[PDB]
Amino acid sequence: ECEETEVDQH
Amino acid sequence: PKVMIVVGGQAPKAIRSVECYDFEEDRWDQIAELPSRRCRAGVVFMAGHVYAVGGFNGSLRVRTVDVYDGVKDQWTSIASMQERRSTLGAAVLNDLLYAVGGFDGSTGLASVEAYSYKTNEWFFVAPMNTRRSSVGVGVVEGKLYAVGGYDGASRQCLSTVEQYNPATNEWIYVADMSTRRSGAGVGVLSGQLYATGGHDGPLVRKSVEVYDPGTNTWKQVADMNMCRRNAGVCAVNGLLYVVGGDDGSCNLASVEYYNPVTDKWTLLPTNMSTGRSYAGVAVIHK
Ligand SMILES: [Cl-]
Ligand SMILES: [Cl-]
Repeated sequence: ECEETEVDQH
Repeated sequence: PKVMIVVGGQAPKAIRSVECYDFEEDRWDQIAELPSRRCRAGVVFMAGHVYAVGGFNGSLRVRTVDVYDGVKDQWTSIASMQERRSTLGAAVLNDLLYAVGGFDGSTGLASVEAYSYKTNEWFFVAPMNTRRSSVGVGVVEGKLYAVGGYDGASRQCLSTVEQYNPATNEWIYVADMSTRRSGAGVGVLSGQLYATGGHDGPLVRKSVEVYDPGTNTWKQVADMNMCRRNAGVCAVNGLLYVVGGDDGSCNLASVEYYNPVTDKWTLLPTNMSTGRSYAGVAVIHK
């Protein structure tokens, strides 16, 4: 999945 | 004579490094690194070892748990969680280690599971009312508090706080914070629950507010010296230490502690070797 954290994917 | 250790983190990617700070001598040294790259994990001190729960290895969200022996200086791996958890909160309550919230990372999590040193096993308990990623947790008077975080469902950073009673096995909302704090640094000092820093989107705060369980009210204290999110938090000897984190752009190598008596935040005379974010911290004896 995306490397970024969930809040930063936003 | 205690020592403070910092486990894993980002700098800027997942690392294995683990630094140690000697208070008596004021110095940072490297100790036994992690068996694997780990960041965004939950780090707690459960007598008398340090635990690294879940997290991110730079590529995958993990369910594994690693344990550190401060005498032999080595990491061993206990039972893995039922679910993969990253950016989760972890704490110890009634001889149980709770893993709270996190990221899947397909979806934010509201589930909570606990670990027993007796059976070496993880089991689910009552889930939270709101799913929380980038969440911080604290234990005050036999109660478990989940502070702020991020809700992927409503797509917003949270100001709500939930309380868990192990006796009744259910979560209830308490007093909301003065503002929305995701990835806040959460710790407990003198029976008071602290919510330090945090962020709402691109805005990183240096303000700190503290919760009183008796009165169910939040009150504001002194701002930190710097805006921090995703920092490591632990308390020792009446002082609440905040370690690393980032200002939304750069990971920090500075550490500052809070003195509730004087209402002051004081920087450590010696920064970390490498600036870290999403790194866990704990305090043991040398
Ligand atoms: Cl994550
Ligand atoms: Cl960053």
